[PDB]
Amino acid sequence: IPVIEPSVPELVVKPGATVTLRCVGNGSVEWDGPPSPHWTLYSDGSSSILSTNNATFQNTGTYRCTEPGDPLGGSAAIHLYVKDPARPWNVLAQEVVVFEDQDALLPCLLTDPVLEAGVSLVRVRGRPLMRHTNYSFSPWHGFTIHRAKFIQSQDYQCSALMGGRKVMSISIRLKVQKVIPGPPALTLVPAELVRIRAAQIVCSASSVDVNFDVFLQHQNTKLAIPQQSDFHNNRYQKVLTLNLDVDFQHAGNYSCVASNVQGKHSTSMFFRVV
Amino acid sequence: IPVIEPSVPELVVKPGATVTLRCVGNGSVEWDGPPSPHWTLYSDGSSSILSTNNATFQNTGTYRCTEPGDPLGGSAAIHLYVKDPARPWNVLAQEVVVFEDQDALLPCLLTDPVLEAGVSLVRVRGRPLMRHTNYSFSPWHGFTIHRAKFIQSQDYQCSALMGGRKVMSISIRLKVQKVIPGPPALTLVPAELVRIRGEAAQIVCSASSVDVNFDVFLQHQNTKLAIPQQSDFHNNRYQKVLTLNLDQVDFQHAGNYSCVASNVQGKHSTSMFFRVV
Amino acid sequence: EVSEYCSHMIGSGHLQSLQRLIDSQMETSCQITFEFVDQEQLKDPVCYLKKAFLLVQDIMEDTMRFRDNTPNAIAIVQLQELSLRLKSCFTKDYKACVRTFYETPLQLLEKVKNVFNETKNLLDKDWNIFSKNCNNSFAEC
Amino acid sequence: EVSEYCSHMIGSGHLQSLQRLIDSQMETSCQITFEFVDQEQLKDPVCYLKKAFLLVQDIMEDTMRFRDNTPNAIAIVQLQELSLRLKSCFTKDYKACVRTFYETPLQLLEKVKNVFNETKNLLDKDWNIFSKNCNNSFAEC
Ligand SMILES: *[C@@H]1O[C@H](CO[C@@H]2O[C@@H](C)[C@@H](O)[C@@H](O)[C@@H]2O)[C@@H](O[C@@H]2O[C@H](CO)[C@H](O)[C@H](O[C@]3(C(=O)O)C[C@H](O)[C@@H](NC(C)=O)[C@H]([C@H](O)[C@H](O)CO)O3)[C@H]2O)[C@H](O)[C@H]1NC(C)=O
Ligand SMILES: *[C@@H]1O[C@H](CO[C@@H]2O[C@@H](C)[C@@H](O)[C@@H](O)[C@@H]2O)[C@@H](O[C@@H]2O[C@H](CO)[C@H](O)[C@H](O[C@]3(C(=O)O)C[C@H](O)[C@@H](NC(C)=O)[C@H]([C@H](O)[C@H](O)CO)O3)[C@H]2O)[C@H](O)[C@H]1NC(C)=O
Ligand SMILES: *[C@@H]1O[C@H](CO)[C@@H](O[C@@H]2O[C@H](CO)[C@H](O)[C@H](O[C@]3(C(=O)O)C[C@H](O)[C@@H](NC(C)=O)[C@H]([C@H](O)[C@H](O)CO)O3)[C@H]2O)[C@H](O)[C@H]1NC(C)=O
Ligand SMILES: *[C@@H]1O[C@H](CO)[C@@H](O[C@@H]2O[C@H](CO)[C@H](O)[C@H](O[C@]3(C(=O)O)C[C@H](O)[C@@H](NC(C)=O)[C@H]([C@H](O)[C@H](O)CO)O3)[C@H]2O)[C@H](O)[C@H]1NC(C)=O
Ligand SMILES: *[C@@H]1O[C@H](CO)[C@@H](O[C@@H]2O[C@H](CO)[C@H](O)[C@H](O)[C@H]2O)[C@H](O)[C@H]1NC(C)=O
Ligand SMILES: *[C@@H]1O[C@H](CO)[C@@H](O)[C@H](O)[C@H]1NC(C)=O
Ligand SMILES: *[C@@H]1O[C@H](CO)[C@@H](O)[C@H](O)[C@H]1NC(C)=O
Ligand SMILES: *[C@@H]1O[C@H](CO)[C@@H](O)[C@H](O)[C@H]1NC(C)=O
Repeated sequence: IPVIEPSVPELVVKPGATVTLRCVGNGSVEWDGPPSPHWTLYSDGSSSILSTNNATFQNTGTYRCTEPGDPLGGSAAIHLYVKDPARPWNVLAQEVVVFEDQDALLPCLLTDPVLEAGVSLVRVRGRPLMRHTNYSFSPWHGFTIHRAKFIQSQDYQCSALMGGRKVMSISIRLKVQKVIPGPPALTLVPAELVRIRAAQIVCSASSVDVNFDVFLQHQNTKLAIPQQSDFHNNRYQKVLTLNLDVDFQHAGNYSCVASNVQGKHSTSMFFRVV
Repeated sequence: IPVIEPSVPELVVKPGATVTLRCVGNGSVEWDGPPSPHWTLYSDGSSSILSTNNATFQNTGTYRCTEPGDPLGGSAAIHLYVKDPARPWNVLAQEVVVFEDQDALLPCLLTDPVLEAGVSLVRVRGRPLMRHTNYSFSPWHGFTIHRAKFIQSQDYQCSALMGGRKVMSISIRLKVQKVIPGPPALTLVPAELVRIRGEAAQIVCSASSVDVNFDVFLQHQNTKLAIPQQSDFHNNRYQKVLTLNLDQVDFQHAGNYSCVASNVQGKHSTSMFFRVV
Repeated sequence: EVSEYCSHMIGSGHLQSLQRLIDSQMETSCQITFEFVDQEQLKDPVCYLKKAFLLVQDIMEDTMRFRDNTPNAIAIVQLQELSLRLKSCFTKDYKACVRTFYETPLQLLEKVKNVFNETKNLLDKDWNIFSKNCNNSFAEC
Repeated sequence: EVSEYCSHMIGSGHLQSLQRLIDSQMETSCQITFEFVDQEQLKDPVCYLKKAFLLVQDIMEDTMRFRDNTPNAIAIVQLQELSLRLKSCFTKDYKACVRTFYETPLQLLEKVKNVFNETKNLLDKDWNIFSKNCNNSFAEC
């Protein structure tokens, strides 16, 4: 495992301060951390050095050192705080995407750890968090919304209490996605049919999301049927109803096929004319 | 049928007027009408005469003449209006009782027929009628509320429009009663039951009526059991349920369980059999 | 004559219907004016409910209006029919000794629910409680 | 992200939930204050709905509050999820051009229902209607 000097878990500096992070391994090592300005990098065979003369709030975050080519070597980390009196937040990302019932980390890094007792998570335009929003805060990482829900897909802001006034971070958009298992669930009925030269064929598909197609095709030439669409039991339905008030040219292989961002699904039946 | 003179369907007079109603048939005849003051009665063998010198608003109503010695001979009628400028209403009764879905006549007699174009039925203290109150008016009889409901059991007033101001009759209390068909409806389950001694069993005696005033008890043979009954109001009906729980049955628990319920109508009974193997 | 069935008359089903009606209402800051019995002038629990029961009748007619054939509308009707039956438990007297309120619809509903609930409680303890003359109680107003 | 699935998105089930929510509300004279688009400044049907849809979001959070796990509360949640889905169908650029209202809760509900209903109607005719720039429309305010 590589070794970082200074051997301290974290540093707290003022804007303008000089910071020098040095890492040493057996083989070549490399630093990763916040995409930030004014960093100079010195590297040779066994060691690598990050250094800046003008440390800024954007430099706030965890700096991790690893030795590539050593497998299972592990990493070493150090956290930098640049306590800008004007800028309490270093936002790493303005967009976050997760699925429902996952934790959602909003990566606003606090630039001064003593502020933690007076921080909160809010929405843009001063609106309050959605009802029953389960969340917690870590200085090194930011706010984590626990077991995220679709309803919580909002634009957020990190609030820091400095001299009475609450100072906001830049907005962070959270996308919570419904866990869509696969292609739309099909129901084509009847499975078998045979008539003398009336009949009914209903192609249906249903998913928790609206963004999905469904088509009924005779053979490989799709038919133009207006689809009835309704939302029930927290699910979207899309039904193609074919009415033949029949003949030999109507017989054949009716395939009911529905697609979405997941993929395409298909079910089919046979229609005979005697 | 007896004959009334004057041969007119109705009369309209002022307070103070003299009114004389004469009836004639073959044999004794009799007048009936509003219980009212100042009426003098002259009667003889084939004729009878009502007469007053001081006609008042209370004299307003239908006066019917019948010949009690003729069976099926019929009656003759005439209606009197005494148009008191102060008293538009002659109320015959301050209490009326009917059953649900019956017409309910509130007998406020209008003392002046020209007033009809501007009469209404209202509730006391200025309250408006209940919602969806179907009603109509007849000058000779009063307001009839059609297909009366329990909810309409209220104190009413007859409104007459005279010189801008609405003039009220004395209050009339209407009682609408729920039609209780018969004894409480029973549901005893299970109809059949058989258990092994030591096992468990349950017998629930239940009864339900629109009214709360009804008893229900469950009896083993003819010796009634002491079971605490749960009582609740649901689906606009009162329920009273006796629940028998025997966690540890035996041979003496077997027998003729009768579920019987009573009310002012009568008593209803249903039963089942319990076997122990 | 005041029955022994003065209890068993206000069922739990009645209270559930009220609760569902309350739970269905939108939580809003709007206030409505209505006449109701003053707790200050009537600290007496038995005489408070007596005066309250008379007043809830007008409340349900004037304020608690719902669309025809809706679940809440049906509930109100039943509560009104319930109150007619309850008349034979409350002995007659004579107005006044009451005050104007200005509260949210939910708060008004809570008052009415409290009236029905406590009346059921008291009748369960003794069904002949509300057959007392509160003319003396109605004097100190 | 606008798509051909802008239709089929506002189902009749949504409108039923709204109607049931409306039908459950007590008819009261109380008025509530809220911010909403002025029909006078926006006679344009397409640009009216555009401005309204944004405002309905704040209405459902601030005003349309119901007890947890009640049928109405669930209905509101669904309408809110619906509105998230209806996003990316409405193109928008830079508040204001609106007026304060003082109406009954039922009237507010009718406005919101009308917003959802008419939006469904238009999207059925053409799903790409609300992708027009109303910056010019928002000028005359
Ligand atoms: C420490 O860093 C300062 C900031 O450098 C910038 O900010 C960091 C976070 C990075 O984004 C980096 O890439 C940037 O260059 C050094 O620059 C001086 O710092 C001030 C703020 O403290 C300001 O940024 C100065 O730049 C200007 C500018 O934005 O160009 C100079 C302009 O003349 C001036 N406006 C006009 C029209 O005159 C603006 C405005 O004053 C601000 O934009 C609004 O207040 O500032 C920048 O030169 C700083 O030199 C360095 N200290 C050292 C090396 O000792
Ligand atoms: C026609 O009848 C009038 C009323 O006859 C009485 O009233 C009817 C309804 C029956 O109850 C009957 O049994 C009664 O005898 C004759 O006299 C006067 O008419 C008015 C009309 O309504 C009234 O009935 C008179 O009684 C009062 C009154 O209202 O004037 C009752 C009052 O309480 C009383 N005091 C008041 C007005 O404050 C007054 C007098 O002041 C009393 O002396 C009280 O000290 O009397 C009733 O006497 C009427 O005379 C007769 N017509 C003819 C031509 O005979
Ligand atoms: C109604 O129409 C559809 C569409 O024509 C029919 O589906 C066809 O049925 C076939 C049954 O043997 C195959 O499932 C076929 O799918 C393919 C494929 O995905 O490519 C067709 C290929 O020709 C076939 N390849 C070979 C070499 O035979 C391929 C193959 O089975 C797999 O690669 C092996 O795993 O399958 C499909 O298009 C319906 O059957 C028809 N009737 C009914 C009643 O549904
Ligand atoms: C033991 O349980 C049985 C059922 O498991 C009960 O039977 C029925 O109970 C009814 C009361 O709830 C009646 O008493 C009914 O009486 C009869 C009868 O016993 O014969 C029914 C007969 O149908 C009827 N005769 C006809 C027309 O067939 C007969 C008759 O009308 C007169 O009642 C005779 O005087 O009445 C009965 O079958 C028992 O009640 C219950 N207890 C006992 C002690 O048997
Ligand atoms: C919020 O998320 C928490 C995830 O760590 C979760 O944790 C639980 O907290 C409970 C109190 O709310 C309780 O004390 C548990 O033993 C603990 O595991 C918590 O359940 C979540 N909150 C809600 C309301 O679901
Ligand atoms: C350093 O790496 C070399 C080459 O893999 C290896 O031979 C040597 O043993 C390593 N030394 C230590 C101290 O890990
Ligand atoms: C007496 O009454 C009888 C009824 O049977 C009738 O036929 C007859 O004409 C009457 N006579 C007189 C004088 O009224
Ligand atoms: C009112 O009475 C008329 C009489 O026929 C009847 O048609 C109507 O249904 C009644 N009640 C209603 C529905 O208002």
